[PDB]
Amino acid sequence: QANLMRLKSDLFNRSPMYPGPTKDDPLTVTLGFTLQDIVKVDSSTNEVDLVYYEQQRWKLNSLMWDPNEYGNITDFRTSAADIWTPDITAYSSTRPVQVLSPQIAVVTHDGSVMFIPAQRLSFMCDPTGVDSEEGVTCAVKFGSWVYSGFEIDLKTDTDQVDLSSYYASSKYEILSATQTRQVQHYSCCPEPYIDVNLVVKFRER
Amino acid sequence: QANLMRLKSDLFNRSPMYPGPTKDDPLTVTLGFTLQDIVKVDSSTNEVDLVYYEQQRWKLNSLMWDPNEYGNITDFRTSAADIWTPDITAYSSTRPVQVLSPQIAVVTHDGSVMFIPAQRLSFMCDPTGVDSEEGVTCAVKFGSWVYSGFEIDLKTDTDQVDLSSYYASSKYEILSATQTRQVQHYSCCPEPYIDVNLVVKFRER
Amino acid sequence: QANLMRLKSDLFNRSPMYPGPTKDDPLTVTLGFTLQDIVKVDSSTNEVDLVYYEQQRWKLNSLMWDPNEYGNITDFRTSAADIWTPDITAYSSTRPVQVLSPQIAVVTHDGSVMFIPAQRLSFMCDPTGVDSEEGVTCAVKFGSWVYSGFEIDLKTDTDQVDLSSYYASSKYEILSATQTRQVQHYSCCPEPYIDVNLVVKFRER
Amino acid sequence: QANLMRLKSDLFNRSPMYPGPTKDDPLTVTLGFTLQDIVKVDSSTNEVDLVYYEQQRWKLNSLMWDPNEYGNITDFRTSAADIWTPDITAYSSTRPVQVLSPQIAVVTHDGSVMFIPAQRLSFMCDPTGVDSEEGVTCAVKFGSWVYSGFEIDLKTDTDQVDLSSYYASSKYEILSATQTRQVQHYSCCPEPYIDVNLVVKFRER
Amino acid sequence: QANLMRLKSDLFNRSPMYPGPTKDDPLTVTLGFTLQDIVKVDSSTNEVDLVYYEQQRWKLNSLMWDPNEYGNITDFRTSAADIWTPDITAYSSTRPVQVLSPQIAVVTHDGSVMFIPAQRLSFMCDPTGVDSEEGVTCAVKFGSWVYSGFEIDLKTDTDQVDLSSYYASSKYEILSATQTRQVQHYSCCPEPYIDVNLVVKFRER
Amino acid sequence: GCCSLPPCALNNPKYC
Amino acid sequence: GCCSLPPCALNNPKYC
Amino acid sequence: GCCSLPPCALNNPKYC
Amino acid sequence: GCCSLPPCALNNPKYC
Amino acid sequence: GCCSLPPCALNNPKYC
Repeated sequence: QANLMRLKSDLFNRSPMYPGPTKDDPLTVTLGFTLQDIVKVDSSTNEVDLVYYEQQRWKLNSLMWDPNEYGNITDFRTSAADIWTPDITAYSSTRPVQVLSPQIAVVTHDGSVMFIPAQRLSFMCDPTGVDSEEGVTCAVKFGSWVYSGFEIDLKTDTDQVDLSSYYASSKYEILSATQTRQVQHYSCCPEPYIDVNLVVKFRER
Repeated sequence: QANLMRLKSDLFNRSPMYPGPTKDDPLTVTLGFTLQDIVKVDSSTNEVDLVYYEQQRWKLNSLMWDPNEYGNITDFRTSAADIWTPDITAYSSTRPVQVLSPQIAVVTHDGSVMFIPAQRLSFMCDPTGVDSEEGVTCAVKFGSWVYSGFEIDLKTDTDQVDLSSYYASSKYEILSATQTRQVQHYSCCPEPYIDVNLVVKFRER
Repeated sequence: QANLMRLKSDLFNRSPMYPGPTKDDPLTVTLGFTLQDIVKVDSSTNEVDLVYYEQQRWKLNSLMWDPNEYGNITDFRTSAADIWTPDITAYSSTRPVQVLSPQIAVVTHDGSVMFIPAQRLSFMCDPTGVDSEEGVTCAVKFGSWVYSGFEIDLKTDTDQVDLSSYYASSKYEILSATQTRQVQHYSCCPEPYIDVNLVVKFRER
Repeated sequence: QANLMRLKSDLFNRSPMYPGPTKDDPLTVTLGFTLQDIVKVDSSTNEVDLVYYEQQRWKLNSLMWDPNEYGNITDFRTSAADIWTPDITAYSSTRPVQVLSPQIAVVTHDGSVMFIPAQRLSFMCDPTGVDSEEGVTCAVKFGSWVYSGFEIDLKTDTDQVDLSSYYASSKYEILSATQTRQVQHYSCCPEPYIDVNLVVKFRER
Repeated sequence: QANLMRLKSDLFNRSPMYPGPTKDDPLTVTLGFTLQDIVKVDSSTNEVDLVYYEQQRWKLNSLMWDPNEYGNITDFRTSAADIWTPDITAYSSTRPVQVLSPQIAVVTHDGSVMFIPAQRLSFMCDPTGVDSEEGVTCAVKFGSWVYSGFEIDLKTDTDQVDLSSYYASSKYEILSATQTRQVQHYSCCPEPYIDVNLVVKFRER
Repeated sequence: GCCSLPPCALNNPKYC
Repeated sequence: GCCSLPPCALNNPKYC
Repeated sequence: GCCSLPPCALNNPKYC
Repeated sequence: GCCSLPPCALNNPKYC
Repeated sequence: GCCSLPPCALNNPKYC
């Protein structure tokens, strides 16, 4: 109603979308995972399928506003397609990621954004030993597809994957689930590169 | 006599595109289910495939019209894309839902909308015992992905899922099927969270 | 020559994009099927796959013209997205239908439209007895998703189902196929609900 | 660069797109197949999968230009969506045909067009006897979905399918592949119906 | 930054797009593969699945600017759909290639473009001897679908496929992986035709 | 009954 | 026959 | 808790 | 020869 | 190395 339509029009229709960060205008994206289920293991290929929620946070100056100028609105939800979003990608997927939820973000007056898509991912993982009591460990790296450490700084709030809503009747059982931020340099090149490594140790129930 | 065309116009062409509800302009959604068939049970993954019709009903001020002013027109059908629709999601799906029917809605002059898409849904479900005379129980929660109970209130008109047109020669025989409104409280926050829980009990025929 | 580029423009550039039928302006849709192949039977789920051509026919005042004004043009072919089409649906499908053919209709100066899409359908079917000499019977109802019999009146053209081009070396031999219009009235409501029932009886070849 | 941009702009953005052939504007489409591989044979269903290149030729007067007025340009490549293409379909497919190559056609100043899409097809084929010394014969017909022989004449330059790039290490050896134009009439109707019949005899290696 | 937004506006919101290369306006595309995994090997069909990154680069006069007239900006990231991209095609795929990442390019003031999407490809391969010690060899050609060598020159920087990220716990082990530029001619037609041949030798781990 | 058939539910919203 | 063939069916509405 | 549930996290983004 | 290759068949339209 | 990481290859195109 009323002021919310005005706010959204002012923000998105005075043209032009944000063109992404630079070395000069760098950005911090905070990542976090809620693992819901290990759906499927395939030992013939080496694929393991996961259903998680991916929490992403960033803040843009161009998304700022004065709640006093817009009927005291401090936040609103909007479709993720209305806004620039980070290109944080799983580096070793084996099939196109599948979206399981609506794609809607929250924007707050200080220009902060939170976006939480549910997803099913297939990625590279040898499940050999999933039948034992020790189970098996698998890892998948997430990071920007195009931006270096100088342009997107990737971050987490905890190294602990949220498991409080893992499916209690899953074929598979979680031993540990970890999310850890890594920084590396390559011999050739001065700029840093960053990823968050999702490591899951698990077994048959 | 095609004043309908005139109506769809000034309803959907003059300024407003409805930006969704808020704590200040809250909304009620009525959810009911019609179970058509349990299609697939997968024991190797813990997945179950359902075909159901999801009846959804809400009411918007911004859709009200005086039928006198429009050739005594009390309702019309339009595609669901032409309008706002709530973001009711299954919370434990493992695959993107598949639309089996046309996505057309009915808008009535008092501003109420009803919308019944047929869907196929894969969700997390351990089918151990399906073999027995007692069968097995599965549940799946539906709720808004972005809106609290202060933003979208979610309710039903009956505990009973409609089974009157469940496929009579299904692999699976329904022993019980129920839909129920649940409220969760979190001590951080004054707003309640709402879901409708679909519990079905069934066995092999 | 070049007369058609004008007519197409004159039809698809006047305010009337047809809004669909109403109780005041009811529409008749003719329905006929051409069985090509029963492709698949799945006894662990209860699904069957059919390949068929669905001939749809209807007539709109909004699509009438005089040939004498348009270089004596009596009809044209056009993409089915350039026009309204009815919401005829398989009521017992289990997967989104797959379109096998182009989607092009013929419009005629009397405003009549014909449209023959080729399709693959998965629908619910208990195939028990298919390996016997009597085989098994299955049925699928087709009807509108949103319109009652006072808004869309459903009919068939040719009495008999067209079997003349059923795949001769199919896994499944057709013992019979029938397509009949059907009317029902519920206790609650005075208006009729109409479907076309495609009943096919078949066996392993 | 230079003149090319002007030419595309003149041809496409002045005058609407070709509305397709008529009885007074008949069109000859030349068909030809390059069989690359027989990929799958399915015996539970009667389905065969082929990978081929399909070459299409036609000529439009409306796509003509004088080289001199455009810096001596004799031809250009363009996306096949920029232009009218024939509605040539397989008559016994079982799945939506999958496109394996870019959809780009060449247009010459004499108005002729050539288009060579790579494709995967699933079609109706009883594979029985494929493992013998004599193998099995299979046929699929190709023609216009909406145009009779009075509107689209359908031709080939040769009756032999191009087997020169057939995968040399395929599961299935080709015994013969023919592509033969077929004309017929029905007793009801005066216009001819034209197809090209793709007949492949093959066996397991 | 305001300067970037107006640059992306200056060249993407100016009249035309690049019509592709001609003989007078030739182009060099440089190609490089990073192989991540051999995911699936199917002996009943002769198909093998690869996951890899495909690096492509080229240079357009039409994408040049003077950094000085744009706040010292030397380059920028943009959606690949925003620019012209080469039609480099696998000549022996059996399914449409799947995109496993964002498709985003870097564009430079000298008119150069670079591009590395992740991809899954199914292609023709007889894997017989994969379990053996000597292993098996598959090959697939890549090349422009519509351009001769006089129009798109196709090149590699090295003919060693990058294996530094090949999945360590892969079911299959790489013996060698090669990407070599091949030039061939025809008696009819003096103009060169160029492919890059991707040859991988592998065995069961 | 009526309400398990979408066209019928849609035409009788208050009842269904 | 004719009406099993869509291009024919299309050209012959009255008959089909 | 709140933050494990996406709508609640979207309603309390700084806190979460 | 040429004509089995799509870019070459396209670059020799009358001939192929 | 650098060239098997898409963002590093992006930042060092000619080198890669």
